[PDB]
Amino acid sequence: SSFIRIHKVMKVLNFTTKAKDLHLSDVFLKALNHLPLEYNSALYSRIFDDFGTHYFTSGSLGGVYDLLYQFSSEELKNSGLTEEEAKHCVRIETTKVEHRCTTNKLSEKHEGSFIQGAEKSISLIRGGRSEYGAALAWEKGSSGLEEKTFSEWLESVKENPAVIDFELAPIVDLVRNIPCAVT
Amino acid sequence: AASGTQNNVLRGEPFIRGGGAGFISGLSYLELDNPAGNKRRYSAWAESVTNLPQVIKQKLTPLYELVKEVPCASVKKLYLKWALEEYLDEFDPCHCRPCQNGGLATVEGTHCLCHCKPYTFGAACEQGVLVGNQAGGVDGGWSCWSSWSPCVQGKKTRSRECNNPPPSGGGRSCVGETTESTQCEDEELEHLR
Amino acid sequence: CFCDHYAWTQWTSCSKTCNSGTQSRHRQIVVDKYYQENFCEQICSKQETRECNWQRCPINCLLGDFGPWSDCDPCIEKQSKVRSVLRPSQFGGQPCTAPLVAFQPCIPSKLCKIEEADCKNKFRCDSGRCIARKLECNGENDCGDNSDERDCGRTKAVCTRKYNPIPSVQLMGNGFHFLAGEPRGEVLDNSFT
Amino acid sequence: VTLMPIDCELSSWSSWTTCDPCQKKRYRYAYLLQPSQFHGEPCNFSDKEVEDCVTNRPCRSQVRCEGFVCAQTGRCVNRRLLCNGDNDCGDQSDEANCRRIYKKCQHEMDQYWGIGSLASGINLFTNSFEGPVLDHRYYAGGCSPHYILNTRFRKPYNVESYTPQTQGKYEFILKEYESYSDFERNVTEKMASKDRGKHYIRRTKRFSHTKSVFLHARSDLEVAHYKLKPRSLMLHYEFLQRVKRLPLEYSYGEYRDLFRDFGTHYITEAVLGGIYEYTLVMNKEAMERGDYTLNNVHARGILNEIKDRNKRDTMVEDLVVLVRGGASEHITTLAYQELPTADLMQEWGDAVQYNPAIIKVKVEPLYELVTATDFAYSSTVRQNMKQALEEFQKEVSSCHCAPCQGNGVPVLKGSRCDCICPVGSQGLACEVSYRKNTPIDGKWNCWSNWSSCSGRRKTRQRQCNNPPPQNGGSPCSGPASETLDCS
Amino acid sequence: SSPVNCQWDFYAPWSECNGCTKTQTRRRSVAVYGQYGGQPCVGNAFETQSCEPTRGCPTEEGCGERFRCFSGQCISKSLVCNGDSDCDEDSADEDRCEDSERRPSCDIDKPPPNIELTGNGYNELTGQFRNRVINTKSFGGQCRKVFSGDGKDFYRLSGNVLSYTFQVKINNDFNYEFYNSTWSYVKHTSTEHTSSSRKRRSSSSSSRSYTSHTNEIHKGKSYQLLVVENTVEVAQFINNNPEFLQLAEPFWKELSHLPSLYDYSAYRRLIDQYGTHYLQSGSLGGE
Ligand SMILES: *[C@@H]1O[C@H](CO)[C@@H](O)[C@H](O)[C@@H]1O
Ligand SMILES: *[C@H]1O[C@H](CO)[C@@H](O)[C@H](O)[C@@H]1O
Ligand SMILES: *[C@H]1O[C@H](CO)[C@@H](O)[C@H](O)[C@@H]1O
Ligand SMILES: *[C@@H]1O[C@@H](C)[C@@H](O)[C@@H](O)[C@@H]1O
Ligand SMILES: [Ca+2]
Repeated sequence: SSFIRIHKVMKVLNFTTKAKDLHLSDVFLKALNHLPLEYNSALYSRIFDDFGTHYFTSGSLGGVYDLLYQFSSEELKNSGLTEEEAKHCVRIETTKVEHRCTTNKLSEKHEGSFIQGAEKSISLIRGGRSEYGAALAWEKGSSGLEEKTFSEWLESVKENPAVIDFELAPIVDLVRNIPCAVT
Repeated sequence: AASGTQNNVLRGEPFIRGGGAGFISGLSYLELDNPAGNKRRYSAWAESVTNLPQVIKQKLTPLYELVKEVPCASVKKLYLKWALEEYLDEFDPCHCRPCQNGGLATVEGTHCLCHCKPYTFGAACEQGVLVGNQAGGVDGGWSCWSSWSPCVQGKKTRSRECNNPPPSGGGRSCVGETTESTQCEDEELEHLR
Repeated sequence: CFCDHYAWTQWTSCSKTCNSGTQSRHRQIVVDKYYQENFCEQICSKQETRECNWQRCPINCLLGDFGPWSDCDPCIEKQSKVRSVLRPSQFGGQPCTAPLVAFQPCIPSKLCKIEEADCKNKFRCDSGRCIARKLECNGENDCGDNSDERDCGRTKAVCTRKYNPIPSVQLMGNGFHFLAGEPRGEVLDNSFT
Repeated sequence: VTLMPIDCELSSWSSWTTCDPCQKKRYRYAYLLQPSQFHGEPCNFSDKEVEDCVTNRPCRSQVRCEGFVCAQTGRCVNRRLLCNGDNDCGDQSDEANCRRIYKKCQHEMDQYWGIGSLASGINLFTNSFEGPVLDHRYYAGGCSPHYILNTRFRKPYNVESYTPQTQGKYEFILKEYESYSDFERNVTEKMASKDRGKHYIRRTKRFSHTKSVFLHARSDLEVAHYKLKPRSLMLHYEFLQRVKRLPLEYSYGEYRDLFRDFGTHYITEAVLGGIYEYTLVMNKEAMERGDYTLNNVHARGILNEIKDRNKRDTMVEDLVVLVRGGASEHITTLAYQELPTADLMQEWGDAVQYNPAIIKVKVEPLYELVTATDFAYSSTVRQNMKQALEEFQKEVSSCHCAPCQGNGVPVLKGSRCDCICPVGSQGLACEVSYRKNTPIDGKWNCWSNWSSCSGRRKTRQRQCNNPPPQNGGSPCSGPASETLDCS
Repeated sequence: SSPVNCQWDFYAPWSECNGCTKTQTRRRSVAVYGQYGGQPCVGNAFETQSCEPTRGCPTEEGCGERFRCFSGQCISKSLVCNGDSDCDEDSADEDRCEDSERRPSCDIDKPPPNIELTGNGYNELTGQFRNRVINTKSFGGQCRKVFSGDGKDFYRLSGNVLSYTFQVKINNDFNYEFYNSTWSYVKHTSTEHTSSSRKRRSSSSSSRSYTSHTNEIHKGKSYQLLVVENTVEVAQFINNNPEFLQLAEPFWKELSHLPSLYDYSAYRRLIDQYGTHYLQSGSLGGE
C-alpha cells in the first residue's frame, strides 16, 4: 500500500484597498439608493444576501493544488503436489499353488493465484485557466508533482488567480456619499 | 469429457456536459486501452468549456418571486405560489410505489418511471446487478402528505406516514419532518381585495 | 492458500443508518486437508470489516411561525413579514423549502423625507453618482453611463497605449459574506481608472 | 415468392358539402380503405374533388390591418417595420418608396445553423417534416446580437431562445461469450486360443465450440436547445394562404390536404445535435463427429474397418450503423464498417454543430396557430382542423399495412406501403434470406372505433402480425383496449 | 411486481369564471398513478366550458412617462436611441433615430460565453433547465466591461447582475478497483491387480488397470472505474433579487395573460414552460 498527499498554496499577487474615497459598484450603489430611510429588517437584510457583510482591505491572489493518491495491492499464490501408494502381495500353496498382488495409487496437484488492487485519487485546483488546470487535475498523482504540468498551471495562475487569504472591513463602512448616507 | 466457458462483459458510459461538440464527441469516445480518457483530448475539452459552459451548481428562488410589472401582479403572485404547490403535489415522487435496488422514481405526467442504478434494469429495477459501495437493506420512502387540516386556531397541519416502503432490512429511514404546520390564507383574501 | 476457495458472502446490513456504522462478511470455511495443508489458517482473512453510512445523521430545518406585518414603508409601498430558523438544515436533512421572508403591498401612512444630491462642485452622472469634476470630458467612461462624455470638444489626454487591468482585479472588489464563507456581489468598481 | 400484390382502394365519394359562404366552392373526398403494397397498382387517383358554385350567403373574411398590407403576400406588417432596410413582407414590398433607410443591425449577422428547418411542420405520426408554417426569415425589430463561440447571430422574431446547451453521452457495451465441449470414448478388445482369435477397436469424438459477440456503441451529442414563442407567431406565407382556402363547412378532404402539405403539428421546443449508433452482433459455431472401428475374426478369417469424420463451421454477423447530424465526409467515414478513431468523432461532433438533427421534440397541434388576428371564422376552422386531425391520425398510422415477412417494419409512405427490412433479408416483403428462423415482433392492427356512450371502448388484437411466429420476439407495448368519457 | 394501469378520479368543482375568455374550468386528479409499465391515463386532467363572468377582465396600465416598447413592457427614456437593443425581443427604442443622435454605448458588444443559460428557469422535480425567464443582457446604458482571463477576452455584463467572475476551480475524483482470480486443480488415481495359479496339470492368470483423472481451471476478473470531474470557468454568477431583475418578453407576455383567478390549467402551462424556480446564483462550467 502506498499513499501520497500534496497540498500547495501559491501567491502570485498581493493587493491593498484604499482607506477612503472608494468608488462603488453600480449595482451596489443602486441597491443603497433603493433602501428605505426608515428601518426595515427584511429590506436591509437583503443587502447581505446580495452583497455580503465585509470587503477585502488586503489579500493574496493565488492558486491552490490539492492531491491525494492512494494505492493498495494484494497478491496470494498457491502451489501443491501430492502422491500416495500402497501395494499388497500374497502366496498360498499345498499340488495347488496361487500367487497374487494388488496396488492402489493417487496423485494431486493444485495452483492458485489471486491479485487485487485499488487506486484512488482526489484533486482540487483553484486559480489558473481551464486547459492547464485540467491537465494538472487529471494527473493520477502516482509520482507526486509532474513539474512540467505544474509549471504550466502556475503560469496560468499568474494570468487568472483565485482568492487564498484576506483581511476584512464591514460593508457598512463603504456606504458613503449616497443620499441620506448617515441614516 | 471436457468443457469450458468464457464470459466477458465490458461496459462504459462516459458522460460530459459543457464544452464544444467536437471535443465532447472526442473525449466521450471510449478508449478500451485508457478508459478514464486521454490527457490531450481531456485538456482540449477543458479549454472548450471556457467558451461553451453549462450551469453545473445553482441556488434556487421560487418562480412566483418574479411576478412583477403586470396587471393583478400581487394576486397572480399568490396564485402562481399555490399552483407551484399543486404542481409539486402532482409530480412529487411520493405517488410512486418505489423501485427495488436503490432506484429513484419520477412522475411522467400520469405515470411512474424508475431510474435504475447502474447495470440493474427492468420496470421495477428487479433485473441485473448493482456496482460500487452499498449500505444494503431497503431505505424508507415517504407516502404523500395527508390533506391539509382546515385552519383550526389560525394554522393548518398535515402528516406523512413513512410507509412507502417502510425502512426495512437495515436501510436508512425517510428524511424530513413527519408533520408540518402553516398560517392561513385570510391575508390574500382581505388585503389584496 | 487460494482463499477465494471459500465464498463471496453478502455483507450483513449496516449497524447504523448514519454516523459511521460498520459491515462485515465472513468466509463459508469448511476445514479439510486443503485448508490444513495450504496455510489457510495462517494467511487468509476469516471475516472482512469496513465502514458504512459514514454520512452524519441528517438534520432537518425547523422554521418559526411568522411575526407581525411591519410598519409600512412610505417610499417602497410594501410591508414585510419575517421568520427565524430554529435550527438550520445540515448533513442532508430537508431544506427550509418555504420562504424565510415575505412581502405584501401596502397603502402607506406617511410621506418620503429623502433628499437630492445637490453635490457642490462635483459632476452628477445620469445615474446620480457625483464623480470628481476632473473626470468631465476625460475621454474614459467614468460615470459608467458615459454621461461624463455625452458631448465634448478635444477630450483630455487618456493614458497613451491600451493596457489590460490586473489579473482577477474585480475579486478584490467583491463583498464577502463572513457567515456563509463566500463572495456575494460586486461592491467596489475595480474597472474605475 | 408467396406474394399477392395488393392494389389501393379509395372509398366511394362523400356527398358534396353545400357551397361555402367565402370560398364560393364545394368539396367531396374519399377515405383510403386499403393502401397499395407489394407492387400492386400505384393508385392515388385524386383523393379530393372540388367545384365552383353560385353563392346565396354573406361573408366577413376581411380581418383588418392597422399595419401595412404587403402588395404580393397580403401580410400585415406593423408600420414601424417599413424602411428598416429589411424584407418583412416576404416579397420586399415594405421597403418601397422609402425616403431613407434606417438600419438597426450595425453589424453582419448569421441565422442560427438550421433554424429554418424548425419553422416547418411535422407529420408527428411518421416524424416526417413537411412544408413551412412559421417565418424564421422574419425578425420584426430584431438586431439584438447573440454569440455562439465568436460568431454573432440575429434572433428570429418567432424564436424565444436558440442556445448552445452542449452535452454528450457515450455508451459502450462489449459482451462476449465462448462455450466449448469435447467428448471422446475409445475401446479395444482381444482373444486368442491354441485354433481361434479375435481383435476389435472403436474410437470416437464429438465436439462443439460456440462464440458470440454483441457490441453496441452510442453517442448522443446535444449541441443546441431551441424554444419557440408561445404566442403571436408570424406565420409563413404558403401556409397562411392554404389556411385561408379552408372551408367553413367540414369537408375532411380539404383539411387532410393541409396536413399532407404542412404536417399535423409544429415544433415548440427541441433538442438539437447528433446520434451516432453502432451495433455489431456475431455468432460463431464449430462442430465435429469422428467414428472409427475395426473388427477382426479368425478360426479362415475376416476383417472390417470403417472411418467416419465430419466438420461443420458457421459464422453469422450483422452490423448496423446510424448517424444523424453533421457533414457528408464525417457522415460517410462514420457510416463505414469499422469503429471510429477519436479524430473522426471529434470532426463529426464539430460538424453536428452546423447541421444538427432533432433528438427530442415538444409539439403543439397545428390548429393552435389558427388565431383570429390572421384568420376570419378562426374557431370553426380550429374545430374542423381538430376533427380532421383525429380522422387523419386514423388514416396515416401504418396499422393499415399488410404484414411484412422476415420481421420487416411496414411504413405507409403515401397511399402506398413499404416494408423496411432488417439487415439479413431482401425482396419487397423482406422474404429473401438464408435464415431458418428470425424473431417476429408483434404488430398491432388498427384500433376499433369508439362504441356507445357512458364511457366508450376501443379494442386492439395484436393480429396484424401475430407475435409468436418463427421463435417470436416481444408482443406489442401499448394498451390492448382503451376507454374515454363522453363528458 | 404487477403492472398498474392509471385511473382518473371524479371531476372537481369549477373555478371562478374567467372575465377575458368568458369560461369556467374544472380539474380532475389522477386517483391511481400508473406504475411498473402499466398503461397511462388517456384524455385530460381538465375540462373547460363557456360562462357569464361576474368578475370582469382586468386592463393593462400604461407606461406613463416611461417609453412603451411594442411588447407592452416599459423602459426608461434614457435608453431610447442608446445604441443598444434595450427593449427585449424586438427593439423599438432603436427605431428611426438620426446618425448624429446615435452614439457608441460601449467599446464592445460581447457577453460572457453562455450568460443566457444563467437566466433560464429550473424544474426542481425533473432537475431540468427550462426556458428564458430573466433578460440577462439588459445593459442599462452602462459599459460594464470585465477582462476574464480564462479566455483572454473582454466581455460586457448586464447592469442587473450582482457579480460574474472567471476564477477557475477544477475537482477530480478517481476510483479504480480490480481483482483477478485463477485456480487450477489436477487429480490422478490408479488401481491394479494380478493373480496366477496352478493345480494338479491346469493353470490360469489375470491382471488389471483402472485409472481416473480430472482437471479444473477457473478464473474471475473484475475491474471498475469511476471518474467524476468538474470544471468551473465562471465559478460565480450571482443574479439580482426580483426588484432589479428584468423579465424576458415572452415570459412577461405569458404572465400578462394569466387569468387573474385560480385556474390551475393556466398556471401549469407556465410552470411546464418556465419551471418551478429561477437561478439566484451558480457556477458555469462542465462535468
Ligand atoms: C353531391 O353528390 C351527388 C351525388 O349523386 C351529386 O349528384 C350532386 O351534385 C350533389 O351535390
Ligand atoms: C408534500 O410536499 C410537497 C411540496 O412541499 C408536495 O408537492 C408533495 O406532493 C407533498 O404532498
Ligand atoms: C370516435 O371518434 C369519432 C367520434 O365520432 C369518430 O372518428 C369515430 O366514431 C371514433 O371511433
Ligand atoms: C437511523 O435513522 C434515523 C432517522 C433514526 O431512525 C436512527 O435509528 C438512525 O440514525
Ligand atoms: Ca422592412
